[PDB]
Amino acid sequence: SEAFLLFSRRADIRRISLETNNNNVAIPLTGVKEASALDFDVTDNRIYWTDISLKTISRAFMNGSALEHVVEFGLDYPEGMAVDWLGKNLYWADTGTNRIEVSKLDGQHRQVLVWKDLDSPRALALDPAEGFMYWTEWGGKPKIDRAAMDGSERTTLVPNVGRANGLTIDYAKRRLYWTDLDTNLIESSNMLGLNREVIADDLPHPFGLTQYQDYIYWTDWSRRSIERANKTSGQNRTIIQGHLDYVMDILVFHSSRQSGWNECASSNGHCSHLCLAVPVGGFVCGCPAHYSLNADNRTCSAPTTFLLFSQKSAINRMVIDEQQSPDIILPIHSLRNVRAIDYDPLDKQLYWIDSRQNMIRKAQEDGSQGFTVVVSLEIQPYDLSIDIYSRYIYWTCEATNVINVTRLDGRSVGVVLKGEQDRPRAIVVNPEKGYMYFTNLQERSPKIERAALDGTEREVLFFSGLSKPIALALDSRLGKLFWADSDLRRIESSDLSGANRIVLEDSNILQPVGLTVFENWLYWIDKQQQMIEKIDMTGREGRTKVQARIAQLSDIHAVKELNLQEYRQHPCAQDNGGCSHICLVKGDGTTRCSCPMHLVLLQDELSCGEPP
Amino acid sequence: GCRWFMKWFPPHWCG
Ligand SMILES: *[C@@H]1O[C@H](CO[C@@H]2O[C@@H](C)[C@@H](O)[C@@H](O)[C@@H]2O)[C@@H](O[C@@H]2O[C@H](CO)[C@@H](O[C@@H]3O[C@H](CO[C@@H]4O[C@@H](C)[C@@H](O)[C@@H](O)[C@@H]4O)[C@@H](O)[C@H](O[C@@H]4O[C@@H](C)[C@@H](O)[C@@H](O)[C@@H]4O)[C@H]3NC(C)=O)[C@H](O)[C@H]2NC(C)=O)[C@H](O[C@@H]2O[C@@H](C)[C@@H](O)[C@@H](O)[C@@H]2O)[C@H]1NC(C)=O
Ligand SMILES: *[C@@H]1O[C@H](CO)[C@@H](O[C@@H]2O[C@H](CO)[C@@H](O[C@@H]3O[C@H](CO)[C@@H](O)[C@H](O)[C@@H]3O)[C@H](O)[C@H]2NC(C)=O)[C@H](O)[C@H]1NC(C)=O
Ligand SMILES: *[C@@H]1O[C@H](CO)[C@@H](O[C@@H]2O[C@H](CO)[C@@H](O)[C@H](O)[C@H]2NC(C)=O)[C@H](O)[C@H]1NC(C)=O
Ligand SMILES: *[C@@H]1O[C@H](CO)[C@@H](O[C@@H]2O[C@H](CO)[C@@H](O)[C@H](O)[C@H]2NC(C)=O)[C@H](O)[C@H]1NC(C)=O
Ligand SMILES: *[C@@H]1O[C@H](CO)[C@@H](O)[C@H](O)[C@H]1NC(C)=O
Ligand SMILES: [Ca+2]
Ligand SMILES: [Ca+2]
Ligand SMILES: [Ca+2]
Repeated sequence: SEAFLLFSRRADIRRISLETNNNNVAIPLTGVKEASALDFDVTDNRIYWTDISLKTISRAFMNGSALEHVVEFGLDYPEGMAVDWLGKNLYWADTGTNRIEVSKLDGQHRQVLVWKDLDSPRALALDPAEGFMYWTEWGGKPKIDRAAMDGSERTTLVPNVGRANGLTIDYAKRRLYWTDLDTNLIESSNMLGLNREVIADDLPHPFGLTQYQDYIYWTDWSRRSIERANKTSGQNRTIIQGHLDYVMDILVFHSSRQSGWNECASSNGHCSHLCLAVPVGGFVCGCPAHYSLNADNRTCSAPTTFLLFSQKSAINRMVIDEQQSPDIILPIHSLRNVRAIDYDPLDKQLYWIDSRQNMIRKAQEDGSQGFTVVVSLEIQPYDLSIDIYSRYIYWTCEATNVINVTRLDGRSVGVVLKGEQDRPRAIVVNPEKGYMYFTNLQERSPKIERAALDGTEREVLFFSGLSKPIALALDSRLGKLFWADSDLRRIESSDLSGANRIVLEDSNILQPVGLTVFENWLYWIDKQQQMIEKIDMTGREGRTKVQARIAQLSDIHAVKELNLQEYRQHPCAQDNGGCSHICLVKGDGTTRCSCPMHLVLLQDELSCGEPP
Repeated sequence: GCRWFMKWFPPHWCG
């Protein structure tokens, strides 16, 4: 190859030829704002970079074609990033989220590798032929750490170091190199952190570092330079280019920097998702976050039960497992103000209301197949609840004050509730019994009400002891209805019939705005307190703080694994009972058909038609 | 640009 030196500065990535020593040219990119960490992939000569202003990781070819953003969510300060050229994996470290993560080079199958007791991981270096990765930490007590490249066997390699940067492996000579930003030194050690040596002690401000053949290269922010010296003696110092202020990173682009082999290089280890290098020449198959590795040690299966919780501009997933796996952002594009969420466990698709767009939208959990279900004539959806058997979304409309019903593919079913003085807000459906529950925020008269799923059999359950009942949940197994009142700052429950009303919690609650049932636990979100909390409906283990310091909480929704055999025993799950619009569970074990308020049931007693 | 400086640090062309 032609050996190239690439460097980031401001919003540009530029290249200097190392055989001509002075030919400088910018990579023709658009949309970069703050270019930071750099790497490349030897097999296709793609370049990769992070951006601290956009909080993204992107890749492109050096002529600017195939510009793609491969990581776009869940980053804060992605200051370290490296390409695993053998397994075709992308690694990065974030000083904001305190995480080291991996994905495929196109961003698929993101997994969190290190997150516990991690204080600002900054500079990252990979050795996939051996199976180790190395990084510096800038938090608390700075240090250089080592782990397997599946995140296991984490150990401290260099304990006595300042904030360090430009961590670089000389793969040929088995040396580590870095700059110390607190002592302004360039140092080297062997792969075990031993045989330490100071390479240069007379540089005022060495920031970035890399290595190629007999030379180390660095940037100096006080000398506004990229410079080069003999990697063992520190001599033969030369100026690669001057008048370059604040160069954030430098990278030697040459195939000799990415050599070697591991099993991942040949058929990805027969791994379905990730092939991760593990120490001394090994490999292990890995899975996206919250997935599990099957008994064949090669294939991954998605989680069957989990918790979803939304913020203003993010939807997250949480699992309750022994590993205490971290929560993960879902990579759903174009969220602006998420107000409410739901999930279809049949087709495994997430649904949400965005009150900036006044839209109901849906996508798969990996963020693909984004689709608009409801859109504007002025609508303003407030809450939504899916009937998974008839395959309908029930949702409340704040502008027109109706309950409207829509098929999962966007075709409208119709409104089932409307009254001049009605203000339907929170809603949850119980298709197992044929009922729907909603809060009704009438002026000076808030209510909790229930009705059949076609709007008939409407009755007020509760009208006293309510100020702003803002969220509803229910559980068929427990046979219970749950609500939060953000004004009275308390959580209540009753039987689904409305009997046995009881306050569950009213202490240390500031602004409860959502709640959900997961097995025997009632979870809720406290917006003002920035917390998720849960309580045990059996009364045995009490009340637990699930996660704190979560800003802009908007909704929470638990997903239990679908019992497919049991699902298909619901009468409305088979062809909607033959009903064109609404299928009602009678309670006789039988089903009758019904219609939205603008249509009439026809003679076949299955079809709805336009009124005479 | 200049987010990194804002966290860890100023230069011109920043703000
Ligand atoms: C913009 O750049 C991209 C990326 O190029 C990469 O970066 C530059 C800076 C150089 O270092 C490139 O060498 C490097 O690959 C260009 O897309 C490149 O273009 C390469 C050719 O210039 C092309 O490489 C050729 O691949 C042939 C087959 O190999 C496979 O091809 C398919 C099946 C894919 O699976 C590839 O991933 C895989 O590598 C291979 O036969 C060629 O070897 C030589 O080709 C001749 C030069 C000949 O003289 C023989 O010596 C021998 O047969 C190989 N050529 C080289 C030079 O390596 C590479 O596949 C492609 N990248 C991708 C991802 O497809 C892009 O070029 C444009 O697109 C190309 C597809 C091609 O049409 C090219 O002519 C065209 O200009 C650049 N765009 C613009 C505009 O210039
Ligand atoms: C309940 O929700 C549905 C959306 O799921 C609303 O249906 C939409 O209603 C509007 C206005 O009635 C329709 O616009 C119409 O489009 C036709 C296009 O041929 C045009 O000729 C009309 O003049 C009008 O602009 C819109 O198409 C329709 N969308 C769907 C998917 O059916 C419905 O209005 C809501 N009901 C209530 C009472 O709010
Ligand atoms: C960088 O410095 C090292 C160390 O002085 C040089 O290594 C010497 O290389 C010669 C071959 O030319 C050997 O005969 C010596 O034994 C080496 N010295 C040591 C101490 O190992 C190296 O040549 C220098 N490289 C450049 C490009 O100047
Ligand atoms: C999948 O991997 C596990 C773990 O490496 C294998 O279980 C190991 O089996 C060997 C011998 O069969 C034992 O010595 C280890 O102690 C086992 N480890 C554990 C954690 O149980 C398992 O056999 C592999 N299965 C397949 C199909 O490859
Ligand atoms: C680097 O400096 C040493 C010591 O003066 C010298 O022996 C060597 O030839 C120099 N290398 C180059 C490439 O100039
Ligand atoms: Ca931190
Ligand atoms: Ca809900
Ligand atoms: Ca909920």
